[PDB]
Amino acid sequence: PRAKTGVVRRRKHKKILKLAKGYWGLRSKSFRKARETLFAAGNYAYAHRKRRKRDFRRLWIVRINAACRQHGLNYSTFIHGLKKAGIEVDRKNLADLAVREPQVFAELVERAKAAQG
Amino acid sequence: MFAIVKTGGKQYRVEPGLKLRVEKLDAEPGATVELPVLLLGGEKTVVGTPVVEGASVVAEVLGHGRGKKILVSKFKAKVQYRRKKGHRQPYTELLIKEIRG
Amino acid sequence: MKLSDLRPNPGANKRRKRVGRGPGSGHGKTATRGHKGQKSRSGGLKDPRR
Amino acid sequence: MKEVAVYQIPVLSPSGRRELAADLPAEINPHLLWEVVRWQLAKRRRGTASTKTRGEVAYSGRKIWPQKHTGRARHGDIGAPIFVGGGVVFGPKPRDYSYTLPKKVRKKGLAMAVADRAREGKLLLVEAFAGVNGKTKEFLAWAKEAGLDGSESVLLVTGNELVRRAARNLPWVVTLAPEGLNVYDIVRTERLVMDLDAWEVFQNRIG
Amino acid sequence: MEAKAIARYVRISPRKVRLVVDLIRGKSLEEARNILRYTNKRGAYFVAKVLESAAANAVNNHDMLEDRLYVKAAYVDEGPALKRVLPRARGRADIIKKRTSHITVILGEKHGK
RNA sequence: GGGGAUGACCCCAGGCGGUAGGGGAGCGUUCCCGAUGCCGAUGAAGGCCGACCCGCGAGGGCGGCUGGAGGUAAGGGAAGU
RNA sequence: GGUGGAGCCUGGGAGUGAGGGCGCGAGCGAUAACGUCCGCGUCCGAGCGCGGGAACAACCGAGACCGCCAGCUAAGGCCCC
RNA sequence: UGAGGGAAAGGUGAAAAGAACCCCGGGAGGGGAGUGAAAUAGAGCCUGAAACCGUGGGCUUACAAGCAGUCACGGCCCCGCAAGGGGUUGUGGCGUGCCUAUUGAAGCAUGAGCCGGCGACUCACGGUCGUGGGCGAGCUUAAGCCGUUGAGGCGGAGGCG
Ligand SMILES: [Mg+2]
Ligand SMILES: [Mg+2]
Ligand SMILES: [Mg+2]
Ligand SMILES: [Mg+2]
Ligand SMILES: [Mg+2]
Ligand SMILES: [Mg+2]
Ligand SMILES: [Mg+2]
Ligand SMILES: [Mg+2]
Ligand SMILES: [Mg+2]
Ligand SMILES: [Mg+2]
Ligand SMILES: [Mg+2]
Ligand SMILES: [Mg+2]
Ligand SMILES: [Mg+2]
Ligand SMILES: [Mg+2]
Ligand SMILES: [Mg+2]
Ligand SMILES: [Mg+2]
Ligand SMILES: [Mg+2]
Ligand SMILES: [Mg+2]
Ligand SMILES: [Mg+2]
Ligand SMILES: [Mg+2]
Ligand SMILES: [Mg+2]
Ligand SMILES: [Mg+2]
Ligand SMILES: [Mg+2]
Ligand SMILES: [Mg+2]
Ligand SMILES: [Mg+2]
Ligand SMILES: [Mg+2]
Ligand SMILES: [Mg+2]
Ligand SMILES: [Mg+2]
Ligand SMILES: [Mg+2]
Ligand SMILES: [Mg+2]
Ligand SMILES: [Mg+2]
Ligand SMILES: [Mg+2]
Ligand SMILES: [Mg+2]
Ligand SMILES: [Mg+2]
Ligand SMILES: [Mg+2]
Ligand SMILES: [Mg+2]
Ligand SMILES: [Mg+2]
Ligand SMILES: [Mg+2]
Ligand SMILES: [Mg+2]
Ligand SMILES: [Mg+2]
Ligand SMILES: [Mg+2]
Ligand SMILES: [Mg+2]
Ligand SMILES: [Mg+2]
Ligand SMILES: [Mg+2]
Ligand SMILES: [Mg+2]
Ligand SMILES: [Mg+2]
Ligand SMILES: [Mg+2]
Ligand SMILES: [Mg+2]
Ligand SMILES: [Mg+2]
Ligand SMILES: [Mg+2]
Ligand SMILES: [Mg+2]
Ligand SMILES: [Mg+2]
Repeated sequence: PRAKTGVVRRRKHKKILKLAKGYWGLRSKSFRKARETLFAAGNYAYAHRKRRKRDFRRLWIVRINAACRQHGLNYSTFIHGLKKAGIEVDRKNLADLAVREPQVFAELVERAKAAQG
Repeated sequence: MFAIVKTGGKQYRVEPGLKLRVEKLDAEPGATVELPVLLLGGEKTVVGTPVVEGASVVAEVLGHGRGKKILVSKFKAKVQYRRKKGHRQPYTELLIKEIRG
Repeated sequence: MKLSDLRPNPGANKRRKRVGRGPGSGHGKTATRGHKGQKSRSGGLKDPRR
Repeated sequence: MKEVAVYQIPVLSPSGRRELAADLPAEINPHLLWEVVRWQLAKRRRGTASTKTRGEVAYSGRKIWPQKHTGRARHGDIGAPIFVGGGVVFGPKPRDYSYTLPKKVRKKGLAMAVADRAREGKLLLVEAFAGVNGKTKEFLAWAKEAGLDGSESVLLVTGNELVRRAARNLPWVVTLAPEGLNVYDIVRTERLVMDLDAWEVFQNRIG
Repeated sequence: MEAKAIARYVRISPRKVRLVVDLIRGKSLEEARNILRYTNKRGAYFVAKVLESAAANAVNNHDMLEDRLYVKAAYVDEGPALKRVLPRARGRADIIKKRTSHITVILGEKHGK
């Protein structure tokens, strides 16, 4: 019962080779360089998936700190009213009222500036 | 009449049209469950409490569909450790009728 | 019953352990041997009991 | 596993219901059937797969390259797993696959497959060839009245060398020898047909 | 219809035919005829004859009004290379690959007339 | 640990980085029992794709093009796997 | 007191027997070495997975099952990258 | 020199019915026509992959720095009735190839030009342990003999306790 290889490594190289599309040069055509990239593409695909949340937060702090500053208070003054006043509403995902429609976010500034003491 | 509903830890700026996806609820696909905690009424109403205490939304779900396939792959250099794991996160899609209260 | 319905007890087939195979997910390059040494080289561990 | 058997009534004698404790209801298991099936198909293997290993290829033990100062890889002879025309290291050798099951395992397998053909009531024991002189056309024109159309596989085993001869060619039936009865043909078929000779020597075998 | 014939087993390296094919594309049949008439290369003798054969197959077998055609696409592939032996020094030989080429060219109509 | 319709289906508590290793569960290839069978010109194996379906997977289904005659369940075994 | 991948006994199965850094107690060295050799512990090895220290395995925090466009913090910072 | 070493090289089609004949071309090579189920089934001709070499279309690159990738925003193009999806990266952010050997590698330590195929923990006779069965103070066959030539029984010399 001789079991030669035959089809299974051609299918296995087609899975990695057709999984690795759009790469520079021999790491999209050759099979020994396609799996050396998809390992790093998987590790970068994990770590940058962990980094997307924190990077979007680092965008949200710049949008909130950018929008609140011209009212006469910065970010550290702004959050101190929210954590103490029981008005934890914004929660840094609600920057789209500081961007889209600021006539109510300005009222959130009015609720936050009176909560300094 | 927009709002900020909270479910599954996440919050959403919701309109009476429709919204994006939320956590996998224990909701029948023809039934209508209530999303309890909201914020920030639409026209001239604004709140200063974590819960509105008087207004909420009641939203009908559509169904447990099938999303995309996020494929994670652990790899460590010169440890001889190669892991290839598939993962699909479930979702429940739901509309909005009105925000009463 | 007749045939292709009779089957062994599911406890003892052990799947041959197939030791020297794929690097991850099981047992890698060295089968059960170390990196280097007498037990690692072929036909070594000369006389274990004596 | 059942008192009830199926009798032929060839000429005059009515339907009887014979018995013995091997075919009276008791405990059965498919694993002991599987052991005799696997052994039956295991000593059946002739085992003629033979490959030249490194020790007996028609090559020569001569170093193609010198060990150093050449440039290419080190090699010792043409007869290696490398230099692909050489022999494989662990190819199959002609070896014996026979091993003897215990006697009580074997008789408790042969006394259990027939019990599987008795609990369903699929067996049908006869006396002799009730037709005329045993031809194939003159056998199908007796099994048709016996209830054997050919929609299901039947194993007939008898001491007569003429019922075997007439029933040797039908694709839906398999015929055997009375002292040559095994477990595995009863395993392949589902209706056991025999006589008082194969049943008699069968009960001399099953103690 | 797009008229070609073929060239096969030309006994010339393809990299020295692409220099004499990749400049005559887009021109007319008489323009490529007069450019390859005076192009001092070896490949021009083999591309000029396959333009005479291709134009001669376009005017005769496919009546494509020879005044009104040009070269649509012209390309040359690689055929089976001959593995001869070029003996270098110190007894060690090197295989030499004297190749062959496939000079095909289709003929395009100018416009819908 | 529990509801113990013994539920091989759901609750509670704890845990889930990992080399050499120890252990458990699966996928794929050649051949064999099943096979005097089944599928196959209304198109088998193989080749090229799929943004389709299932599966934590080795992968398996389904759709299209080419191809021209073989492939083989379910349940198991032997490895030149 | 302590129900914990705690222990104790038997049997099967490997690997390891080149270690290194850091703080302390020491020897040799020159109170020199990212120097040699012990002990007490940690870390790397095996956590070159993460944040800080500009970059760096052992300096600090922290022990990565997976996913989310959610929060709170440890070390370190709040003039801009 | 010689003793000796020692290869690669199978496949058209059911039937050669192996392309008469016209044209270009010195010839070769084809383009038509015809035979053929198929002529990318054309004579070392079944299926014909990958590396490799080109042709045609979409995107983007001549002020940007990288083991070449991942994520995000946007632009362009193509599918889909739409929802959505597929190709590309302009910019931002984050990022020291694989394996071995190592206290320790992206390593200016070794191996790898690329692709396809071959290949590395088995087997005989035994011992120990575990597991699924049979029998139980018993268990158990070897050599050999009798049977169809894919069928089993006979055979207690013997072994363990
Ligand atoms: Mg976080
Ligand atoms: Mg690395
Ligand atoms: Mg290491
Ligand atoms: Mg060792
Ligand atoms: Mg090694
Ligand atoms: Mg060592
Ligand atoms: Mg040796
Ligand atoms: Mg010699
Ligand atoms: Mg030899
Ligand atoms: Mg070299
Ligand atoms: Mg050979
Ligand atoms: Mg030729
Ligand atoms: Mg010379
Ligand atoms: Mg639960
Ligand atoms: Mg918990
Ligand atoms: Mg683990
Ligand atoms: Mg391991
Ligand atoms: Mg084969
Ligand atoms: Mg049919
Ligand atoms: Mg078809
Ligand atoms: Mg096959
Ligand atoms: Mg074809
Ligand atoms: Mg092998
Ligand atoms: Mg422990
Ligand atoms: Mg030592
Ligand atoms: Mg030591
Ligand atoms: Mg030491
Ligand atoms: Mg040291
Ligand atoms: Mg020191
Ligand atoms: Mg550790
Ligand atoms: Mg590093
Ligand atoms: Mg750092
Ligand atoms: Mg670290
Ligand atoms: Mg953890
Ligand atoms: Mg905070
Ligand atoms: Mg015809
Ligand atoms: Mg042709
Ligand atoms: Mg033709
Ligand atoms: Mg060809
Ligand atoms: Mg040829
Ligand atoms: Mg054929
Ligand atoms: Mg061909
Ligand atoms: Mg181009
Ligand atoms: Mg400048
Ligand atoms: Mg520019
Ligand atoms: Mg980048
Ligand atoms: Mg390797
Ligand atoms: Mg080590
Ligand atoms: Mg290197
Ligand atoms: Mg270098
Ligand atoms: Mg070395
Ligand atoms: Mg080199």
